[PDB]
Amino acid sequence: GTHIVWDFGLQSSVTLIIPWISGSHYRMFNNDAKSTNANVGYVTCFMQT
Amino acid sequence: GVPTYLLPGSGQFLTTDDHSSAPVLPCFNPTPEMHIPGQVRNMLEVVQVESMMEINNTESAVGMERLKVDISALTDVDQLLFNIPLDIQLDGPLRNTLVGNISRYYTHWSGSLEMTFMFCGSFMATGKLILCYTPPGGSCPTTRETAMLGTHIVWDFGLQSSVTLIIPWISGSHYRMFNNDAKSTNANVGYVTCFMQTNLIVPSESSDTCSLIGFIAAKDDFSLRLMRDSPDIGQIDHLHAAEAAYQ
Amino acid sequence: GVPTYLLPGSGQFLTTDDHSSAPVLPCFNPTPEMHIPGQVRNMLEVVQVESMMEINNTESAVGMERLKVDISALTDVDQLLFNIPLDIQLDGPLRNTLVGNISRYYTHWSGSLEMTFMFCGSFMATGKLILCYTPPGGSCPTTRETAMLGTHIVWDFGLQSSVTLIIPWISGSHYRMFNNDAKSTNANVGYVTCFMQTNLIVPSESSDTCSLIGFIAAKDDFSLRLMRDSPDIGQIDHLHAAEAAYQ
Amino acid sequence: SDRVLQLKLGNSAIVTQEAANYCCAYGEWPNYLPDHEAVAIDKPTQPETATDRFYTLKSVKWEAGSTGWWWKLPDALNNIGMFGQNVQHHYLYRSGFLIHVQCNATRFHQGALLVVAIPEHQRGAHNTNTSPGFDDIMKGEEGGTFNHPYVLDDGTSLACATIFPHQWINLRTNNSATIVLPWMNAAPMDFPLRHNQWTLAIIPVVPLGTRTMSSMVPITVSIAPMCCEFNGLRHAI
Amino acid sequence: SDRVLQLKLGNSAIVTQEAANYCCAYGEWPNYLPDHEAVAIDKPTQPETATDRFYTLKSVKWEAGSTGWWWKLPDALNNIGMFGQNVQHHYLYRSGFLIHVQCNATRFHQGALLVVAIPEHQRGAHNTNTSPGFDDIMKGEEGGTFNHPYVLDDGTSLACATIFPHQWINLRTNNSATIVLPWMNAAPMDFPLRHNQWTLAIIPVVPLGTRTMSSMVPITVSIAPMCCEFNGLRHAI
Amino acid sequence: IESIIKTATDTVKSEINAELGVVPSLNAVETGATSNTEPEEAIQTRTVINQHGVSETLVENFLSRAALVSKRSFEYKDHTSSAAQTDKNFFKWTINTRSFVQLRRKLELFTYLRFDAEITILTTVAVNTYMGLPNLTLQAMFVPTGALTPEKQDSFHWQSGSNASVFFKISDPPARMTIPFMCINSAYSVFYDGFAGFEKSGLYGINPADTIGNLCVRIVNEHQPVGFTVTVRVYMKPKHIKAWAPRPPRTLPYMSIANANYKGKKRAPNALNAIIGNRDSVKTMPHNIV
Amino acid sequence: IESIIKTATDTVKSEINAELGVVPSLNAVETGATSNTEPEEAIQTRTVINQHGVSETLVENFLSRAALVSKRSFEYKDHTSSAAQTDKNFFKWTINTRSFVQLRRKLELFTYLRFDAEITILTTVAVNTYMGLPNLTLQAMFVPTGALTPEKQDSFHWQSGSNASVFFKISDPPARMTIPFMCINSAYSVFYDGFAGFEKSGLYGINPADTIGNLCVRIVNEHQPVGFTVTVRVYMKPKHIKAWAPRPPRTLPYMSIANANYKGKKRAPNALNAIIGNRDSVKTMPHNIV
Amino acid sequence: INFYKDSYAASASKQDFSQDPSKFTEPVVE
Amino acid sequence: INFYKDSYAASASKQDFSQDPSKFTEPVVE
Repeated sequence: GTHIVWDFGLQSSVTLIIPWISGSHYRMFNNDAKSTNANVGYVTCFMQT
Repeated sequence: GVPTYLLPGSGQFLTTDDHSSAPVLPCFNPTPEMHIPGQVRNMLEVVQVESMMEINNTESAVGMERLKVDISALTDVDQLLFNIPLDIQLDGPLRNTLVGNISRYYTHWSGSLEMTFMFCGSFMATGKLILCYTPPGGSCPTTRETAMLGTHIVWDFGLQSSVTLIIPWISGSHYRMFNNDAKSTNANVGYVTCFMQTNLIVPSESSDTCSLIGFIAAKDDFSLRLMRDSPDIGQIDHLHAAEAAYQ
Repeated sequence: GVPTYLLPGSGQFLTTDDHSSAPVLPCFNPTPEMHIPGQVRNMLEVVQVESMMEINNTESAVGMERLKVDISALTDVDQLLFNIPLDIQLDGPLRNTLVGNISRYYTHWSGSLEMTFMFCGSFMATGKLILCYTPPGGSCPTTRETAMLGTHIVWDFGLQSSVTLIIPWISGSHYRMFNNDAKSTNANVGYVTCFMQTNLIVPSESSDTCSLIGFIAAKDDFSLRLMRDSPDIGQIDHLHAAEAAYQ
Repeated sequence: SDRVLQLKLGNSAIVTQEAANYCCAYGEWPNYLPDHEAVAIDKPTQPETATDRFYTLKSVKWEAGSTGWWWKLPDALNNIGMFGQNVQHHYLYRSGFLIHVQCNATRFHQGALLVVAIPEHQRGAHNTNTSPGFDDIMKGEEGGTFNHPYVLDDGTSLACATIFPHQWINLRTNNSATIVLPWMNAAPMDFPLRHNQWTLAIIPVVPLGTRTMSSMVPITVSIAPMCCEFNGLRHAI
Repeated sequence: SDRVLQLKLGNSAIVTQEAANYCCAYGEWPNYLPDHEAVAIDKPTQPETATDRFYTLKSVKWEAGSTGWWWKLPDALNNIGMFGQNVQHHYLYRSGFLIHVQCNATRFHQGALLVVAIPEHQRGAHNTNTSPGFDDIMKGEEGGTFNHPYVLDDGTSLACATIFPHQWINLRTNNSATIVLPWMNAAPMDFPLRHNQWTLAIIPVVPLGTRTMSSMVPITVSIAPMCCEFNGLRHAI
Repeated sequence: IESIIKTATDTVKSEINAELGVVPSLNAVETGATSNTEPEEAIQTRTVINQHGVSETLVENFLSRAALVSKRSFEYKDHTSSAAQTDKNFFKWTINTRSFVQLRRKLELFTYLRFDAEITILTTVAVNTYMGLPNLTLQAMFVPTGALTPEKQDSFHWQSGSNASVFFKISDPPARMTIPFMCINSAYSVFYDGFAGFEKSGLYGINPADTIGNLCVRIVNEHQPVGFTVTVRVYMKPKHIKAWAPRPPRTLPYMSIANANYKGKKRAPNALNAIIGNRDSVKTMPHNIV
Repeated sequence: IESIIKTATDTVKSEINAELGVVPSLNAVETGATSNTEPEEAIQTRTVINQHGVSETLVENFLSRAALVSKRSFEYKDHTSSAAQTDKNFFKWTINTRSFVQLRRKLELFTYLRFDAEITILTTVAVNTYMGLPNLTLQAMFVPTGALTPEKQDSFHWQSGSNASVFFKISDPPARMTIPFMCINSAYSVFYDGFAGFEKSGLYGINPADTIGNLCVRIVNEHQPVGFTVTVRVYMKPKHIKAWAPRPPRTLPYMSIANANYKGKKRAPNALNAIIGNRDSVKTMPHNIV
Repeated sequence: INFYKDSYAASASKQDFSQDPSKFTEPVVE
Repeated sequence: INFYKDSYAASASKQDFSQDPSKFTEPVVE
């Protein structure tokens, strides 16, 4: 999926843009977190090295 | 005089050399040219004419029964009818064709093919077939789900009793070789399979087993090169009455 | 007819003659040319690419250990580290290079060389080296006082971890020969020596022994002539499966 | 539009309604011999409507194990009408042919005929090295029957016989085939009693089959000579 | 200026800060196949952002007596993502590659990697005259390990391997290497399951060394296919 | 319509098609016409600029290969006690293209042929102990069909008043002659559906206008005290070739040179009732990838 | 940038340099680029007008040398009691450039090659007592790869309907043919990182598109009463050469022609773990002037 | 190279690139 | 001297003095 590889050096920051990838124009703040109108996806971090 | 020196290759007889030689009959007048119908100036004119495939190259198919495929009414769906191996070097259904005999005088080939199928049942016979071409890589597809994922044509038998499956030139190289390895990546063309799309449905007075005739030609993007002798003819002795040409 | 006469050299086969010969396949159409990356049209394009020297061509240097020189911290000043013999015909550090392998297909050579050295210690490792080139005549210089009197470069290890020692074309003749006499005045190029200008100074967590990698290319004033077979390859028997090309 | 066709030559006409687009052999149409290709210097007779007309032969019974039928031209017409009288009274001969083959059946029948016109169909015999005789070749109006039509009775192949001017009678599509033949010889005229320029071959590639009532299915051949010339008038042999 | 580099392909991006000027192989950049060099006549699929994106492989442990690592292309990617699904469903294939290799360590570490992309790296075996088999060559995603990297496992030489498109990861200078590869074949397209156009080789010319605390140093390989075409759609093998 | 074709034709790109009244993949085999369905109309294509030349399948190139037409070995010795059915230092050969089957099947792909034939003659010699190979002089005299041919090595027909002779040695390059187009018609009949005489007892299929001539070859030398075996190979190369009305190739083996008789092989391939070798079923694939 | 280079480049004079911010002798090996430090920037130079031409290192000149590719000796005699594994007056040879190592290492300096190959064939003969050397006629027939090759000296495959044959004698100059660029691709693969079949049991590194063909060579003569030993040497000269992607030269000796396997010599030079012969230390000079 | 006085003595004429496949592939009249 | 009808029959073409060493010596992008 959408990722960025970041080396720690002189700039100590990156940005992961989380794109608006949705079927609907809006997403609801409904109680069902597993709903198709509410669930945004996941962000994970791994060791690249 | 002119100072000369002979090169390597002097005095040899190459059988493909292109030189002028001595007239055995000086001041001979050949017969005036008459217009004769059907002049061939390139052998790719001959190769583009459709000719029958022996798809029924089995035992208990004797003579002309090899030139037709007998399809029948089936009681299961998605059923395989026949398949055609596409190796033109190798003795399969494509060998004794106009495209297959002229190509075995050559070693490399390129270009698209066409498979024409004529349905020779009755007027009352209805049905639908799917004629799939599969580019090479894996095995020949045995189910219809697997085979329709490649190049296909769906054909209903009606007022036009023929379709054409264009077999496209889908190759990595410009040419394909007529090498002995049929499973080579420079030689294997792929597979043609035919399935029931619906069913052969006849009434009680049509003959319940109907026939197809398969034809193959080459298209006009077809090309042959590297000429060799044909493996289709040969002798281990002199023919009859050949000694009488010396008597 | 034309009156002719044959010269001496008629009917011979020189292996370097440049004539036109008989086409074995008339009207053959070769495959269309495709753009392929990296075309070489002159072998001096290859010779100008830097490639690693085996400066560590000693015993107890096994395999890839021959492609690097291990320098350490020393307790005396002006100390010799390594030297490089510059004979390209002779099996020294310059033989298995791109400049060294293509030149052994030739007998005469001319032009400037370049020695690039990459320092492969840690970031914390500091030091200064002097890389001297000595034109021929006497022995190889063993002290730094003697060696810096010729062409040299002083190199500090910092943000750029590489220098180039240009080895200038300093010769009496236009070309130098790849003759067997390495001590000849037509063949001997001179010497390259490396010394400590200061010292390799590392902290307690850097590895106390650091490495160099030496590279050599040719410049664009480089030239090769008189072509011969390479002494780097040879056979005393037929290879394996060579009889199977006759079976 | 291409299924209906009236062919009118002389006092003979043929309407068909279930035809294919007809075949002109090698793209050529018949003509008379022009002056720049002529050889025989006497004035030829061009009897036209007396000879340029359809000649219908005896029909053949399309049966179960039929192998095929052949007629050699002009041998099949050398004794029929005023074409045969101009043949027997002259030494030389030149014409083309308009062959029309008829075979119909019901819509419950199946079968396919290859109707192919072969130039210079030199035949071979089977399992002997003696050449075919005069009576094996010069059958006449009745024509012959293929012995091994899979190799076209000459060692070649039926599969590649679509290189010749041909049509098909597929019984679900059409019931007639029409091939227009020009003059096909190395010489401009020819002696008609010892040489055949064309062989009409009709071959059962798909046999006749039905499950309705059994009728006789005939295959009828009408041949019209086109642009007949005759040179070398003498008596009749 | 040449040390910082963001490579953005598809939904994948890589920022680096301690890089070298990247290498375009033989001065060439990838492109699609033009019409005057095309062979296969069907319309190719160009899935672009679904396949033209970085694919990161499993990292390898840079250790004491490492000899080297190799991955063959496109074999290392034939089962990964939508590149591997377009590979398995098509007969033909054409793309270039953007290889990015990552290896960092502290400023007390030393070592040099030769990151070299070799065209048509036909391997050899050691001390036998039997050719290498299928499993010796087609490793896949894990790749292989050099047996004798001093002769590049083919009898040639590591010293002259800088004639190929290469970079270095010298641990005091940079921590990444980037090689852009075009299509490198004699044919315009190719069957991806039996032929490898490029081999990425990573070779310890100077071994890893430090006297600080022992950390695991990994070497990570991200490969982005560039300008993928696929011809010959069928089922999946 | 006739045009000039130097390369194979190019492919144009095509798109999604969905039109009523237009069905280009359906055809009519019954008309005798080959299908004109183009690959643009069956699949979606791309633009391919096809640069593949077509010059090697030209009928001039396809047929102008020097092919063996005659091979005759005769004992070159003193012929006094030799039988009268043998070749007493000379042979005669009616020139035909029927005896060797590679050129025969290749020329029988056409009904009519007009060509000039260049004739290369290759003489080779072997000792019939060994003491060396003589550099003999051979005479090949071209006699027209049916004319007087010599009956001896030293006959007075070899003087060649108007018959063209070539005198050549074994140590030379091979003798090469061009024989013109010598038919009394405008083309040679490769096949002749007829009888060549006005009676009903002539030969079928043999037109003597198709016959080039006789090739009478002798050794001009007298006999040495030892014998030698001399093999004379004659090679024919057609040139300036026009070809008309192509034919099915011969599938079965040739039996004779006088006719087109057939037997076929005992098993497939090229049997009488089976030209192609057999597979197990029509849904069996012979070289299936595993 | 591509330019035309006919001679080696000239040197310009330079002076004392002492500039901050400019360090041309320092470089970056890590980028993969070769150093661009010119000799004007490292020492003080003079003006040299360099007139040394570069035309002998052209890839056309470097490779267009006629090199031995085949060497085959066979006994030319009566072969009735000879074993079936021997060359009964003829041999077959799959044309390759792998068998002799001078041309092999030279052609394997490149990944891809497009060339026309001219083929010189040198036949030499020896008596197998002495009575003289015969002037034999040889036939070299070019058969494409995988096609039918002859099984006898007197087989009917030697008639060469469409296969190109050259007939040549021992007393002539050597026979010379030009074989075209015959690959189905745009270049020959000198190295092939792949398998040539769709199954997992094919040969590694052998692309049959790279293979030119077979070279079937017989003696057209019949056997003499004595035997002779005939050696046929085939020489290949590449011409009209384009070359792509150069490679490291092979250092270790070749083991086979089928693959790039390596063993190395037992000691340096050209051993597996030591390509260059050893010296005593890194500060030891091997040929030091005394 | 033809120094002979007869025209049939010349070499092979390999420049006849005129085709007409439609006399075999489309011999129908409409 | 080329009297053959095929272009590949000709002698060796030793006039290709175009070089481009920068595709091997400077393949970097900036």
